[PDB]
Amino acid sequence: TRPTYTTHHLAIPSGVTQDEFDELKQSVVEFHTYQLSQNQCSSLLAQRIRAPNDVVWSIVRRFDQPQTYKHFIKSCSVSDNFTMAVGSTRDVNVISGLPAATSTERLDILDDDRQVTGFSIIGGEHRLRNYRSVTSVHGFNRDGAICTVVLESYVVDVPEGNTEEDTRLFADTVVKLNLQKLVSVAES
Amino acid sequence: PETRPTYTTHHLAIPSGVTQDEFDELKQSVVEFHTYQLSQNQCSSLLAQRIRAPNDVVWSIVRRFDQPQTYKHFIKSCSVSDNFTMAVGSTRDVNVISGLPAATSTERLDILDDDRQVTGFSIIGGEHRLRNYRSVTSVHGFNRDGAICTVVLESYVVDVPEGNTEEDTRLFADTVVKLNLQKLVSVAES
Repeated sequence: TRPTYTTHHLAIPSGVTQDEFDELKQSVVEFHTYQLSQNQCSSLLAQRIRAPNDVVWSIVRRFDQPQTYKHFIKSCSVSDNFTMAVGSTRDVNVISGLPAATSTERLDILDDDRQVTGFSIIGGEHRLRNYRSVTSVHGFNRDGAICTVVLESYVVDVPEGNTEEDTRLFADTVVKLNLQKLVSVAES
Repeated sequence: PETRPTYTTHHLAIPSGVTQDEFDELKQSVVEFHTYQLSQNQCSSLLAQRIRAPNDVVWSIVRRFDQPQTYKHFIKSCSVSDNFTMAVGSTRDVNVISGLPAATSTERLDILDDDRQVTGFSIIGGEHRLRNYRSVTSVHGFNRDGAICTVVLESYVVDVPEGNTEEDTRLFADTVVKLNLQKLVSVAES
């Protein structure tokens, strides 16, 4: 038997302490829970950042410029009438060593109060069919300075002829590397 | 009339991540070890990375032909034969993480130079993004403010697949090498 929903609040991701995670479990339940079809897989990743959470949020909120904190993006365009609002889209030109491929992504969540955003891939990425992702930002006061934790989760289809392990390993590696780039951009 | 190959000229362009004076010390090594024959369907690049570690330590990491996953991303596993020798001509089978079904890249050791700390390999089967990939890594120690500072140079030549542009192939291969050099920094520095 296979799961029908994720339970990421039960498994501590690498890169956070138990005391940090205890403070984040409610946010994982609220924003990082997915229903699962039998052909889907899902993961939750974390990254500590020595920077104020408002600064980190201003970076990951920039839906039109994902290349600032992600690798393997040649360019990203938005329409001439683009609005920073749920339902708007972006066209991402991905670096893959294959011919030019455009990934159309839709902004799903933009919550400035809780500092949560997310997107869905609606066309053009074949390795990651029906990819959907959520990023949340969390500030901690530690001895007079802000320490930020970013949580990033996704759900995605496992292509036919792939194993779940193969798909998860690929998607997890990309997210981990992108979170490392976010660290370099946000920290001073 | 005998044919006249075209060669790369990476000694003429300072790579990002080294200063003009650092690179000036490395140009001879680039001419000696990082020069490829170049056809119109190929592209080639030279990348650099400064590492705050002794060069013998860095060399012992990049010399480990059977364990590339220690300093490279996107490798699930790497196997060598039950009779493997650490010698030019030996091969390794690299299981690559790509989001495609399982794919093995067979790679051959081309250079293993312990005096100059240079190694290199060629992909001889199984990797289609990088057909006829050939790569060289060299390690260079500098005495800098009382400590050894190391520069690693990594270059490649590769075929551009039909339906790809040169820019796209180079952008992909360069990004992979750059990210791997960052992982090498993480492993070598203490």
